[PDB]
Amino acid sequence: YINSENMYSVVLQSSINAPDKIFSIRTDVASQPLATTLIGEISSYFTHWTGSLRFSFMFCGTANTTVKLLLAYTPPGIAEPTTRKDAMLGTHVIWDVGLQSTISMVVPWISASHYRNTSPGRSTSGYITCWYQTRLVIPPQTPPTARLLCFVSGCKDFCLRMARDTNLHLQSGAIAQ
Amino acid sequence: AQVSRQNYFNINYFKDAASNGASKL
Amino acid sequence: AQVSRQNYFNINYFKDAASNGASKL
Amino acid sequence: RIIQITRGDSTITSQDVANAIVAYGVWPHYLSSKDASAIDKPSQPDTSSNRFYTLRSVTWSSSSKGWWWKLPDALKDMGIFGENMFYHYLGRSGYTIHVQCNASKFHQGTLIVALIPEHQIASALHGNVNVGYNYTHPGETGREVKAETRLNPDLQPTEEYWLNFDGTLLGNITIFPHQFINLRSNNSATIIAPYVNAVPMDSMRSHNNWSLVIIPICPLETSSAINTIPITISISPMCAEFSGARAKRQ
Amino acid sequence: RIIQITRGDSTITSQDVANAIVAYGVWPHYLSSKDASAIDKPSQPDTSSNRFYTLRSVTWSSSSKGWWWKLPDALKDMGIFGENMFYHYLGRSGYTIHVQCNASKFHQGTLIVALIPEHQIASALHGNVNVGYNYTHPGETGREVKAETRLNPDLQPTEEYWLNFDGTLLGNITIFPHQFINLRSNNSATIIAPYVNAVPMDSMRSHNNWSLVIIPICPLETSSAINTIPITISISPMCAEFSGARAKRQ
Amino acid sequence: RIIQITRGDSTITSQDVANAIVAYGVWPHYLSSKDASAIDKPSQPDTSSNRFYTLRSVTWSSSSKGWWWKLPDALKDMGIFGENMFYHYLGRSGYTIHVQCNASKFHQGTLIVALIPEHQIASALHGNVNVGYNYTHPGETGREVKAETRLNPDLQPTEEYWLNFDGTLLGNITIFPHQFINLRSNNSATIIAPYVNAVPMDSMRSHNNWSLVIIPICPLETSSAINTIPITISISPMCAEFSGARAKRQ
Amino acid sequence: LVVPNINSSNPTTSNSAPALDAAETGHTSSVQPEDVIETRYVQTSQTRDEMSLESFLGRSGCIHESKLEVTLANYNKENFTVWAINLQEMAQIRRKFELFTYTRFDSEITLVPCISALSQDIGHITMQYMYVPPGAPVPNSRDDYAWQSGTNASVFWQHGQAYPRFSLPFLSVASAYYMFYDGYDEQDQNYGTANTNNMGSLCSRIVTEKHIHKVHIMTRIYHKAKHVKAWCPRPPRALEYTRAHRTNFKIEDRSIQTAIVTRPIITTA
Amino acid sequence: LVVPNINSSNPTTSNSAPALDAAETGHTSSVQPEDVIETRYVQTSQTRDEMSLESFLGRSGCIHESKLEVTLANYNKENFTVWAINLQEMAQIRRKFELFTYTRFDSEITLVPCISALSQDIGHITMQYMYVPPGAPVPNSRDDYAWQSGTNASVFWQHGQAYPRFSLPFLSVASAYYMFYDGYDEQDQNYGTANTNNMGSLCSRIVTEKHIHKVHIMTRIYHKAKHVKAWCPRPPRALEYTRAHRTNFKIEDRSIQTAIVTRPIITTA
Repeated sequence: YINSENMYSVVLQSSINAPDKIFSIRTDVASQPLATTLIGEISSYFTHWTGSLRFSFMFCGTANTTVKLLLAYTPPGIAEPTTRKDAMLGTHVIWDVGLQSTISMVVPWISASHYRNTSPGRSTSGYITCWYQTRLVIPPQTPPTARLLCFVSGCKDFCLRMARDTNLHLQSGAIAQ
Repeated sequence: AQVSRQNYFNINYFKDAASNGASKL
Repeated sequence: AQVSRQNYFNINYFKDAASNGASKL
Repeated sequence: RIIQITRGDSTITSQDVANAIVAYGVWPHYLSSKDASAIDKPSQPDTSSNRFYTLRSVTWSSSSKGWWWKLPDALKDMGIFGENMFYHYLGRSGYTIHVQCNASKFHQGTLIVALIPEHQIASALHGNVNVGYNYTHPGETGREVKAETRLNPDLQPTEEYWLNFDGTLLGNITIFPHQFINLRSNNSATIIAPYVNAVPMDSMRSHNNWSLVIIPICPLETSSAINTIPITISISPMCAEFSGARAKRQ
Repeated sequence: RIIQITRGDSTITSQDVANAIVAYGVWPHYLSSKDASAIDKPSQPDTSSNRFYTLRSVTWSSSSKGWWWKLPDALKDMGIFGENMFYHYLGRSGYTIHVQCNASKFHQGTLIVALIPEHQIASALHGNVNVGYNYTHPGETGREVKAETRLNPDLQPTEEYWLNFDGTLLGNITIFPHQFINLRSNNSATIIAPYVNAVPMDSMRSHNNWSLVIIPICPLETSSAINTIPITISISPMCAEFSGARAKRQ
Repeated sequence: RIIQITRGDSTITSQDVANAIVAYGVWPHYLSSKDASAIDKPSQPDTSSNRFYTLRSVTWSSSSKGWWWKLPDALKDMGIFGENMFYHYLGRSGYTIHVQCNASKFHQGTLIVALIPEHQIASALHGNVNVGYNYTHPGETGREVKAETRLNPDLQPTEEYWLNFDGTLLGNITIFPHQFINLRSNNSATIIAPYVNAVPMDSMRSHNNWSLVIIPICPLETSSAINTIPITISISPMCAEFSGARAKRQ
Repeated sequence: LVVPNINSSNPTTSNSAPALDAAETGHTSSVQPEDVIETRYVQTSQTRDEMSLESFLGRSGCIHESKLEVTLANYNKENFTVWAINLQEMAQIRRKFELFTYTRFDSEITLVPCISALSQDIGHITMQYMYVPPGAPVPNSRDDYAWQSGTNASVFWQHGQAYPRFSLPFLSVASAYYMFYDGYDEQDQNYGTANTNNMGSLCSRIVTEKHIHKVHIMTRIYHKAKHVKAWCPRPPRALEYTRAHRTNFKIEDRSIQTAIVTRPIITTA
Repeated sequence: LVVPNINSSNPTTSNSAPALDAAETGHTSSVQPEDVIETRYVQTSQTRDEMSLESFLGRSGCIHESKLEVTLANYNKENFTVWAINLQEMAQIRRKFELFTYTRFDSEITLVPCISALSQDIGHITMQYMYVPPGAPVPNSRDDYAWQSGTNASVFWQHGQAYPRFSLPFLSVASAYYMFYDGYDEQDQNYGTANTNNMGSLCSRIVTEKHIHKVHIMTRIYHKAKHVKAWCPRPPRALEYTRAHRTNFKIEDRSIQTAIVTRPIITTA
């Protein structure tokens, strides 16, 4: 998917009676892939960060189609979850996919320190994790498929310190002209 | 007058205003 | 104002307050 | 017909639901100094347990017959709630419950959901028998209803759903606080309840002070190849309290 | 979620759209005596050109890759707007844009539309090369993105849509004023912008002072035999002005 | 010289003790809205965990060398406290500690008890080595000090008690809040502390935000056939709080 | 400039709920953190001032590299250099400005002259710089009359002198510098900034007369934008630079290895 | 800040007497000197101000030793250094801070660059430093683009220039620097300060281009903590250091010869 739009997107399988994991990610602002977001790059230009992050999600599938889904966050010091019920013990939202397009939700700031370092080395901030709260149900002869697109931004809570020449980009040699 | 964020007085002296290159918020 | 332990006036001029690095008791 | 829900740390919505009736209109609350029995200042885990937790996926078909749970036992494994329950001789809690059940515009069928009190289940077998603890307390694993071969049948509850598993008529079950998942009407359903007992607080693991039932009143169908849909239920405990701290219960 | 739109003589609607964000909140306006460079009282065609005009049908498929335009060049043929542009050395105008993209309830896929500034396109080829005028100025004919064999490739722009054709990541493109055509969310999408430049007005034919991009972020599909849908875009110029009248530009 | 103590549900006394100095005079308290980092309303188990719990019996002799613990890890198994700790990424708590150490009027010897901060223990072995988690986190089982054969020695802490296990002189250890069990002076000793860190709350299982040391400064003896006495320690957590609820930590 | 405090948020549910939105609007999504967490009140009280433009633009960085050799055989001819002024050939500074449509600022300019000896000594050395605005006569020779500078900003450095600096005000004929441009000079070549960004050039030249020491002079030249303003943000550069004015990025005999890194499966963090 | 005067103390005895106590309380013992001496009144009037933290911490000392050789054969590659910032490898400064749980301060930083000649001359030389906060791209080469520094604190020195200095504010993500720590980064290695004290690194690099003089550059780097605050005192280090972050002290093929010195008998002073 990398050399295309599709790395911004995930595909869902209406065929599956299961509770199971759809995807998961870190939450450290300058970790992959999040670093590549513009908040990611701005954080990558910085050494300290603070405050909670906004996350948002559109059910990009066929308008006739229904589901409800679990979006969840893992407070760290612990492995990334392996059952839906694990994520249900974490802070989470269940998406009523009503007429409205998007669910939006926040990883709460739960750093011990008022800031955290923007890039972890041997360190962690926690996980995003995503699960089939119901099965996805298309009505008959709809495409046997759906799409989801995922967004992030700084909340009103968000801030940075120690502006530094960013990790994210490299120059080799002379820039020609 | 004194610095609004602070506890002391300091102000420009170099000649032409653009040349200062240091701004408040 | 003047220095409380003393007999003269001196005060900060460098820009950002943390950068002073010299404290009263 | 849209709602959002927020308890302890966790949030829920449906954008095709009609609001819960609050059970008997009594919004959940802590015990009163006027009514209490227990002497201590009791355990208020507050946000860390008056928050949502959810059960393993059941799934249903035209052939399916019913499901239910007994509370608090159905939540014995819900981290903070579960252990705080097991480490005390007594506690109390109400609940907010939402059942998740979306289909397409192209499905029909309906479930009744009933919150239900002590719901004292009848035996499967006739005669001098009663229900065994393993089955009255199925945990979060719950009791789906099935056609066949449940062992230890003498200690099993009855499977007779339309007799409410106790020898009372279904359809009068709307006497309790209840809702319908109707696939045209809604995509989800919700109910909330305070604590209740004849006693101001209760021996949690020893008595399921509340119970929850869901029944296929009308058979699931669609013409689509997706012949079946999961159901899942999420619950937050309410005003949850615990008293008489000692070791973990076995 | 319904709108109607009226500019100069012509009107537009969607009854399944969420309103435009106005670009940076600045509702379009004429130049100011406080900011102007040009000396004359400039040409205000008003209603006769601050009115809608629309582009030839593009159409899209799961296999499709993207489309864009550069303004005012994309409107050089829009009668009054087009010639009033070509007959002046300078002008300025903002725009109201709506993209028309209805599907059935039974389709999925999504496009991002981004209004975008100078959007300085990168070459296709490596090395000592730059984009040729014919391609930077495609007129109303625009630039759809294709897999193959565009001649004069050394002077062609890159086709690399997910690198925004300039070596910047897509998905951060929402930095600009933007909308999504999402077939569930809406049947159309809209954006409006004032004039902008580092200069109070500009050499219209020599510099595309604004640009517009539409990208298949999620592939078009339906099970229906109608495997593809057209898209079309309509634009009205805003507060359009022109100065330094002389012959028609070639 | 008599005290009684009451926390959460449980009570303690000595009728031959001199009162604790409160660590730095700061009586324990919850976090402040002025200083906090974590966003939620945090978990207050209150009475159900700001109550006493106590460690397995150590026992001592003239030949004995020392004992210590690291907190909260030393209390990981204390029911409500233990699990509420393990289920959150963060928390904070102070402590009330009393050490129980009665002898006859006919015994001599003395222990120093020191509450101690991060107490960053040195390795046993020289060179490029550091302490392994199993030993920094001995749980309630603690670290008694012994003459011989502790395996994995490269990852063991040093046994060097009079160098405070970190290369600092004992006897200056009274820099911390401390007491003496002196068998003439008292039959027990006590200390209480607020929470402390460079951070407003902390990753409990990952960092022992406090530690407790007891050392045989003067050898135990009596002429009686009861040549040895147990010691035990009881602790209540103070203002205990937890935040970032998720699964049980491994 | 500070964030607000965050209030305590009561645990509730209601028919009113803002957690749902239409990102397709273009507007940012459901804004508020207190909506889905039952928060305690916290004095969230961390200043955004380092995040200010007069901070982020307003730190200096290097811009260009004036390397020269002192030629002997015609000392009088060769020993000068000229460089076309741009922010487009050192990546970090470039990426600060490759973040907007336009920007405006006054400029601290700072010179870090360095002499490298190819000989047993350097002696005293003195060095000229000149800002050559366009249509100044460009010096052709280390002896050119163009080293005279009645009105051009020309400035001097020599061995043992401190680092030279000057304040340069905002220059453009327009309101702000084009970071990008979408067309041409009017007869249709040089597409983009190579049209708009004709600042002319900096220049340098050894001022000491012919002498025996073979030497290299290198000046690293630095700038910080202050009294800054900026115009409509635009997405950051994803890949190595290539061609100064031009946004070209598809490098020769190479492939588009962006800052994104792949993983084995999307269910594994 | 001063001691009180001491009063005259009358010669007396009484049933009331404070000279006895229970040190086992943890509280310091019977406090008062006038209790057991029939004193004259004295203006005890000696200030404790040198004993202040803004004095005792607030004197500078050396921190680290940036020794380098200018390599010729690949001048462009090798001639730079990087050092992990810590207060843990010069004993005196270390022992100031190895006196507490935590401390907080702003920092005078001072650079003492020194050039040592391995050749008949040094010529002009210029030298770069950079603070490399963690997740800045670390320079790999004396020619690395990372010498450009749009926002990193980078600073220059050259032969004949005065000693560079800067004020560095208090850095930590927490309220104060951990002088010690009692656990790990969350997956359980690097026990103690090697977890908490990730300040990143200082860096240095020759800025003059390739030149004939074989030279060593040595920078002694100094710091003074001022605007200081400190947290819960802890006992001083008794023995030689060993392992920077780690409190290790049992050295290899060696024994624990502390600052205590023995005597023949305890009845002889």
